Amino acid sequence: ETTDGVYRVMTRRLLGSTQVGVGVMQEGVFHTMWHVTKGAALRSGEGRLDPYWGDVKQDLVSYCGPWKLDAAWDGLSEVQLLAVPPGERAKNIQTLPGIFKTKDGDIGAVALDYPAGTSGSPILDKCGRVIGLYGNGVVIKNGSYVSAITQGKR
Amino acid sequence: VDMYIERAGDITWEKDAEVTGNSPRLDVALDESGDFSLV
Ligand SMILES: N#Cc1ccc(C[C@@H]2NC(=O)Cc3cccc(c3)CNC(=O)[C@@H](CC3CCCCC3)NC(=O)[C@H](NC(=N)N)CCCCNC(=O)[C@H](Cc3cccc(C#N)c3)NC2=O)cc1
Repeated sequence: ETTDGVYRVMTRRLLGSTQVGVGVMQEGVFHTMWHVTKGAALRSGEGRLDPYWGDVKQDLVSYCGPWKLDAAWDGLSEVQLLAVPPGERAKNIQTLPGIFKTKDGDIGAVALDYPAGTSGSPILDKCGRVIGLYGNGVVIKNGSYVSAITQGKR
Repeated sequence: VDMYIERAGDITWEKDAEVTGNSPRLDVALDESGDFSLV
């Protein structure tokens, strides 16, 4: 129920499911973005995953344990978005990140546009490590999107 | 509300992948609600 991998985050009403996000299972901890779940508990098979930590400002939340993802973009190399869009198979998209320049330091950022329910898809370095999650960003003048490479602290 | 997860794949790098998108450098701000904005 906590095997490593990338997962869809789904909601189910009286009929039909909707994909609201994506997340990463690693070291028995599920990692996703706060706006996906609002910190709500997650069903996994027959089991229940409980929120352990979160931060609305970072837009992150972990389940079952502390945040485990600590790989960092090197500021130099191309990365891969492992996009898991609603209703579509997971696909790798390689890209060279731009940068968010903030008063509190620079954050890598990827100029890739996907539906809301792709939020939480992991961004990978060349060794397959997760350097952050996709889905919190800005819209620029031509209507396209730039996502921060959002990484938490371990 | 039933919120649940389902496996979607293994987390691996893909050799000979598609290289797409630009590399913008943007001045941005972040508020206490976690929202980015252009500066
Ligand atoms: N003001 C300005 C500004 C700055 C940042 C944001 C946050 C941003 N929200 C949106 O993008 C909302 C939005 C605005 C305008 C138009 C749309 C949505 C409609 N577009 C889509 O539905 C979809 C289209 C693509 C086209 C290509 C083929 C696939 C589908 N695209 C998107 O929704 C976003 N792209 C664009 N707007 N170009 C990408 C969404 C990726 C996943 N992330 C999100 O959904 C987050 C959710 C969110 C909302 C509020 C707060 C937080 C945190 N805190 C997170 N949305 C955004 O990052 C909006 C306006």
